Amino acid sequence: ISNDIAIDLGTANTLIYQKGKGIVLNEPSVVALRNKVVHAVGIEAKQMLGRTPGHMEAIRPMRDGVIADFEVAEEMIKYFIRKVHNRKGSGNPKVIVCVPSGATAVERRAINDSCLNAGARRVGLIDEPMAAAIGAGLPIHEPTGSMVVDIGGGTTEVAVLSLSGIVYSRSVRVGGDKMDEAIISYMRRHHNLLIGETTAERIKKEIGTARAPGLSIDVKGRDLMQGVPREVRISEKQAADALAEPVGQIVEAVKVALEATPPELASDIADKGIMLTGGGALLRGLDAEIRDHTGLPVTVADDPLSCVALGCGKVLEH
Ligand SMILES: Nc1ncnc2c1ncn2[C@@H]1O[C@H](COP(=O)(O)OP(=O)(O)NP(=O)(O)O)[C@@H](O)[C@H]1O
Ligand SMILES: N=C(N)SCc1ccc(Cl)cc1
Ligand SMILES: [Mg+2]
Repeated sequence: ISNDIAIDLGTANTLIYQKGKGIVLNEPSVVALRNKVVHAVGIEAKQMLGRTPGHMEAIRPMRDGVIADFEVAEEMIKYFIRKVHNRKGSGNPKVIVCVPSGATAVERRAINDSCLNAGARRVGLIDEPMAAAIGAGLPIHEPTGSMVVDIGGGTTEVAVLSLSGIVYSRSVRVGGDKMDEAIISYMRRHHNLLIGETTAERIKKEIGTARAPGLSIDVKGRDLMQGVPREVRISEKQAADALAEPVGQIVEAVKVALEATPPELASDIADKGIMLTGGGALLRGLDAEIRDHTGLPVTVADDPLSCVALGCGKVLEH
């Protein structure tokens, strides 16, 4: 049995693929500190967001394709590696870490050292868009242009790939987080109601959509003037309005990617289509929106949230 693992350190979720097993951990990238000291990591910690008492704090070491808090991140990483380490397993843990293309050497050097103090002896790195493409099952080894769009929590990465390499690759600070922000702003600018990020993220999943039809839900927030709990009903349409901008910035980046794609490679993409991954790819109607604005066929990968991890794992086994 092996202790070799691949890690996808996301702003929102962290996944770990273990050689021989598969994906063996899937927990939010949240750490809870009590007055500091590591109190809870992952699933527990996330449930505390916007609900912590005065002597506690719920943190996301990564926010927007970066590591805003390095020390808390190191603990998170260490905890997850610790949590999945198999004492009956071999040593010399080989560790592949997924990393964005907009990744500074500062962020890399830290990621690396963090694994070494966690028990890693060797540490390899792999590009997120590559890991995503592989996980989604694209023929990134063949002589054909394959375009992948990994919409995550803090960033979206659009990349064209072929011959085991990257033809084009760009990262934009837009994703789920900003999609949540947009909903929070909409509720504030149109219903004078303040809502939390948890409530926002739930609205996104329950009625969020890139395009209006309709369907509706009840939002539990607070009225700004009299500062007391109130709830307003919101519709699929209203939801689309809130999300128009962040959705638009995704579509744009997808176009910019194409304009920068040589004619031959661009055709291969129009044949099979564009592949969306990441949790942001689960936003209803997003694939359809991109499809319309680009004219190209769009397909949502299977288990979008796991593509990067599964792509990293495939490499770990070869
Ligand atoms: N059904 C859904 N509809 C809309 N958004 C969703 C849905 N499910 C998950 N998300 C969002 O997907 C985002 C995280 O997806 P994820 O692919 O895990 O990104 P990440 O890898 O964790 N972080 P990063 O890649 O660095 O941007 C979160 O913002 C979620 O809110
Ligand atoms: N998974 C992503 N592409 S965003 C978070 C991140 C992960 C690693 C490093 Cl070094 C920086 C930011
Ligand atoms: Mg990601």
